[PDB]
Amino acid sequence: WNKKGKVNEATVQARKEKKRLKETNQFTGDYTGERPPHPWLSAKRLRSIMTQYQVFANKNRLNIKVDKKDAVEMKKQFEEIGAHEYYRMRTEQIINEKNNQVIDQINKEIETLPFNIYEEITKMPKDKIYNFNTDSNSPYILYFEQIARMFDEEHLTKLKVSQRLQKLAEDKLGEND
Amino acid sequence: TTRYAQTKDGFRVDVGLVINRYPIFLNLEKYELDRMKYRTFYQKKYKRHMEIPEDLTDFNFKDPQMEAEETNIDNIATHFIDLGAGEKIEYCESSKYYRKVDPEVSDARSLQYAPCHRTYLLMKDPTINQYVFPTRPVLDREVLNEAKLLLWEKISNLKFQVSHTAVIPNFAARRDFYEHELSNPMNRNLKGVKTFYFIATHVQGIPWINPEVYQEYLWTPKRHFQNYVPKEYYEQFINAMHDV
Amino acid sequence: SGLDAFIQLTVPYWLT
Amino acid sequence: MLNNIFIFEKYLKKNNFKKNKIILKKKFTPLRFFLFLLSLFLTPFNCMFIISFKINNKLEINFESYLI
Amino acid sequence: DLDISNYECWRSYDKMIFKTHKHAARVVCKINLSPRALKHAFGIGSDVSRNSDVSTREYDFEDSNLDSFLLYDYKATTEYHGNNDPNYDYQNQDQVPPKKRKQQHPTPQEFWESDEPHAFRVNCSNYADYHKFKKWIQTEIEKRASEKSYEEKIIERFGPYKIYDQYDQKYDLVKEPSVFKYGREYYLEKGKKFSEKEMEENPYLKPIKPAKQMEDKYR
Ligand SMILES: [Mg+2]
Repeated sequence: WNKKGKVNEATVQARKEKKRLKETNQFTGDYTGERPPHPWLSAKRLRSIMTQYQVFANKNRLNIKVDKKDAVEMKKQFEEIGAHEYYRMRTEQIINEKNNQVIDQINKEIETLPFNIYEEITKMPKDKIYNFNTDSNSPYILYFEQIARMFDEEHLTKLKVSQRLQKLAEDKLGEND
Repeated sequence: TTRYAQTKDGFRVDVGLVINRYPIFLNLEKYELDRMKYRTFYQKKYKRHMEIPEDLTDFNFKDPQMEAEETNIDNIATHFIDLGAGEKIEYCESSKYYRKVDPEVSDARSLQYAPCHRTYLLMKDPTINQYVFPTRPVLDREVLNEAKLLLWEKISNLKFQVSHTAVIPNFAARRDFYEHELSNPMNRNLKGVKTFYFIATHVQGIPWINPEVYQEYLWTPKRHFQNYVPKEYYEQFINAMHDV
Repeated sequence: SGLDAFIQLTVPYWLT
Repeated sequence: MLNNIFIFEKYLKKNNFKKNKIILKKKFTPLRFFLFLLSLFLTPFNCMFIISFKINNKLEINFESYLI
Repeated sequence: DLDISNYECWRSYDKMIFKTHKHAARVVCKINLSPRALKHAFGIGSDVSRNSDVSTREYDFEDSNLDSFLLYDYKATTEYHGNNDPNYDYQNQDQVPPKKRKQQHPTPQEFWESDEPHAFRVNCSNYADYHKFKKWIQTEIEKRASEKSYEEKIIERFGPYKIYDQYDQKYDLVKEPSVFKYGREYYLEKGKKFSEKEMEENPYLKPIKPAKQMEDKYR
């Protein structure tokens, strides 16, 4: 014996508030609780981004043509470069299989424990499982002086350095550097 | 009131460890480098990807390795000093910086035995001349992660810095029982021994282990893990190992 | 539409 | 070969999470949310074209392109 | 108007399209194909980073016009639909509610080897010639079906996949670092070298000679 359920006013307002707010926006400014960014960023530096990203969105296949001679070489280059990588990539797929088997063996055995420690392992605090902090050991740090010299260009390194100042500006991990 | 930890199957359990040090020499192939010439070249012609402005390239930058290594005494202290005309030749081993580490050595006693590949250390038993990782049993009251530290302060005595990322064990094995410990009245009702191993990573130190407990500690990578230990011990972990 | 519509909305406020 | 390095750092967390697949799952405010995408146009390891809705999202990115 | 002659595509593994959510990109078209052709005419698809519960394996292609692509399968396996029930009939045939009815679906490894067609969904960048991108594949598959499998070719070039697992074999270390081999030196334009100022202004250019294990008389 069960009857229909009536509506909550919460579902009502959300249906209506949107239509008030499709025209407006919630992202635009301190309407949202928003702190300013790292002051290394400036009004002019965003225009440096905008003025050139405005250029990238306006690109197409019709603003551009390419010579066939450049194209035919591009096959053998990126085909064989990829061929080395398919060999590399398909290994990880094979590797991760055997890695996951090892996890499956133990999870069968974790049941085969006493009462005390079996509580903790199942009921661990997520703070310990939630460690995504860096270390002195990170392959971007450990191999930095090597990798800085292995590339063909400084620009492709500048792809890394300018990338971090952004992410450092996001999590606010940069300060007065 | 001592009782070693036991299962419903009845087996005994031992905390165990595996420790490593990240390799130092990266073997970047050409095809991973060949791009970095090509994809920049074809970009300059046609420019089908976002390029950077100039106002973002004004900041100050530091090499994290340059300034931090010139203060590390392990980096600073060079074992083998000689003289020369004015400037002098020197050398350091047992350090982590990549130049001073040599591409060709044989010192399995040292960390630098194979900088290309990663390696894991092993330990001989006083009972048997066989290489195994460190182990110890656990009481009915103690905890694996607690017992993990009881082993740690035992062999290390805070001479050896290591990070402990893993809290849940990564391996598990099932051995046949010892011959020596058959005398122990505890183990005869247990009928089995398991080894839930954890993994940790070397930092900013130098290996030292109390010769009282274990002696003659060596390194090896995944592949030459064959030689130093039998096959039944080999097949357990190698599915999970990493030859970087 | 798409990513291009954040950018006329979010950015031009924080320029000032 | 860097792709072959992160297999370890990702492996150990499979044991910590008891999962076969791991993603870092950040969620950003608007300004932060755009700059994280500027990062991703300008990686040396990946050339990208990005697609999205008008609303920020819990992004699900691999650690490989992650860095600080 | 489509002409494969001047048109040229291939496969890539880092030049990609990026999504923030599964359905942010519009399904530009649909392609019906046996998966068995792809693995035989093309590489095995990489893992999924964008379509989490939907698909099982992606693909990343490119164009003469520098236009990226994607392919994937849409809810074709039990990984979304869930495993099959051996107790549920699958022959009741609309006696229970049709909304409650559930068809049987294939496992992936059974699915990928099948000759049966399946709609593969496409995503693109802005304004590519995806209509050309179809017949390229659809014709290219007609060739590579009879020719040869893609994996077996790479075993002939690079050998089988080497994981270093086997006790019976005896493997060989590697000792040469690629640092001292490679630098910007190789990848400069020929007939040129670094300015000796630039050589010193940029410390990164300064070559290194590998440290030498010097004789232990002197400690
Ligand atoms: Mg009731």
